[PDB]
Amino acid sequence: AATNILIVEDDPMVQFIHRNYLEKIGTFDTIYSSETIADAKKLLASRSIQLVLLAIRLKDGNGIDFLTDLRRTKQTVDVILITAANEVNIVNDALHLGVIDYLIKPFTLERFEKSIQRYRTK
Amino acid sequence: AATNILIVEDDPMVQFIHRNYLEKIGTFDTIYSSETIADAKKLLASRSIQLVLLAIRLKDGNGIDFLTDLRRTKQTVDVILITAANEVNIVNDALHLGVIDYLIKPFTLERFEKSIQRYRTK
Repeated sequence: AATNILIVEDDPMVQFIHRNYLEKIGTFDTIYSSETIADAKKLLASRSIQLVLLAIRLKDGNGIDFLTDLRRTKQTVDVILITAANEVNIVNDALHLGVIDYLIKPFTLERFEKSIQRYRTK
Repeated sequence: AATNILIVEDDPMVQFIHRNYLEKIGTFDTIYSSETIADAKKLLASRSIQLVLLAIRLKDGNGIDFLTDLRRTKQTVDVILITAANEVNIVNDALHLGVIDYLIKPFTLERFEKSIQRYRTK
């Protein structure tokens, strides 16, 4: 390969885990670390990077918003998300849309009324 | 007791299931049906609706896009997403963000390289 990878992740242990794993395949030369979006933006403008490993919860901002920006400016960067956030998190915490509950299909009857009683509590 | 619901789902079977399940609790007077965003919007301007059971893959557009407009217009409405779409679908199909992969934390030793292999083939 011989390609550049930027890791953007808040927790330094998981940063080390991506670092370790990428060298355990080890096709790639330079591996950059960043704990903030502000660092990541400046690193992209500094050294040319091929792929990016991005989280959603960073210290300074939201990962999904940064990716939105990254596509608007039409960056020569291939992004792959490594994140704890599920569907419910993307809608509420990342898109700020304010959904009561995210029902996954297929669903059981008990899960449906669980999602209905969540409305009543609001 | 006594509240309004609009179902917006493109397939009429799952529409009947939502209807059947809402009555199998039954806190509600009227339950409205819709197969498009267009039919839903017109109902929202028309009759009083408290909560909305919204899908993502609708006939005339994307449910997440309809939700975004619904909040930018600031509608007095309680969305509850009932959908088969995962995180990857919200990022790429619903937000068009051209992501290579989505690893849900925590990830396996091996699933990391599969996610990298999806970069190697692009």
